[PDB]
Amino acid sequence: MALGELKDDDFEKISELGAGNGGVVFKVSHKPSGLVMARKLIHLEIKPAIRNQIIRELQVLHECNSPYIVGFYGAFYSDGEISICMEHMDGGSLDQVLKKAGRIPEQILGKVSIAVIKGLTYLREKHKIMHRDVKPSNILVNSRGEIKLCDFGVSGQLIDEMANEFVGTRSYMSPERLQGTHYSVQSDIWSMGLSLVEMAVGRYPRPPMAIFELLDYIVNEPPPKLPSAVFSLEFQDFVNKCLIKNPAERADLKQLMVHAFIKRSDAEEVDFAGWLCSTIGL
Ligand SMILES: Nc1ncnc2c1ncn2[C@@H]1O[C@H](COP(=O)(O)OP(=O)(O)CP(=O)(O)O)[C@@H](O)[C@H]1O
Ligand SMILES: NCC1(O)CN(C(=O)c2ccc(F)c(F)c2Nc2ccc(I)cc2F)C1
Ligand SMILES: [Mg+2]
Repeated sequence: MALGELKDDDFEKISELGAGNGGVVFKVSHKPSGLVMARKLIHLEIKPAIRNQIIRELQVLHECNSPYIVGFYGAFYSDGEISICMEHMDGGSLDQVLKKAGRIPEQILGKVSIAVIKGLTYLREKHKIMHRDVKPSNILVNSRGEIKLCDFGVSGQLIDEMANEFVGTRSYMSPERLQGTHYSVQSDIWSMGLSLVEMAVGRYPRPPMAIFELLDYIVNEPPPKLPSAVFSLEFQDFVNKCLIKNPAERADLKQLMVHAFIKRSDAEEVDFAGWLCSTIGL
């Protein structure tokens, strides 16, 4: 195989890229091959049987080949930590982008939407993987203006081991999934919807309120909306279609791929690489 034997000593740290909900991310050098990578270290306390079942499940990522999906190099265990090794995105994520930008403009978000719709389609049609955690920190970008999905639930055991340590981004869960309902394809679309609204307006799109209240609000109250004067009705409509509370009525990826917002967006000439670089100092 291309790399075959990944181990801690090969890798040399260039920078920490930061920490999330159970992992820390480094920009590495892979000394032997000359590859620049992102290496996510997820600390767990697990049997060596389950630690090897996770690593074997992860190897399915070798098969994920898409310009809309962050590329995988390998997965290994060393000194208390599972390593996921992946293509390095020099734009970081949209959540980082949003913190620097304040608000991400609708035209860039039409381009975000397309890549996401296409990433999710690929994962589902090729590999039968739902993402399970769509949110701006898991949408990555680079100086070539590429936009890619990371952190999707490839390994059912890493899912399992992840869940029964941490609660996660319950703020991103669909009403149905908060009511207990098992994960659905229709849940990734809800979260795509909410992600776009949040990047559009510059902040998590619900009234502020203690966490437990939020969860009941989501199931009980109606879904978020864009403000109607400062966004196109195309973008408005697109967003509302992803955020129907009934999963039977929510739009699917197919229907979303042909929406007027997307048709419009695709034909636009947006220099997102240029924007990103003036924006974040690349
Ligand atoms: N392939 C990659 N290239 C560059 N930066 C990356 C990267 N993957 C992750 N990062 C950055 O590292 C940081 C940590 O990622 P991580 O997935 O740990 O947390 P997060 O910020 O997405 C919350 P969560 O843990 O729920 O996903 C994030 O800022 C992310 O943007
Ligand atoms: N906060 C919860 C999360 O958002 C779920 N996270 C993961 O890192 C993750 C979880 C399950 C899984 F199978 C992975 F492969 C995961 N990682 C993963 C999946 C695909 C790629 I490419 C790169 C990756 F690191 C963080
Ligand atoms: Mg993440």
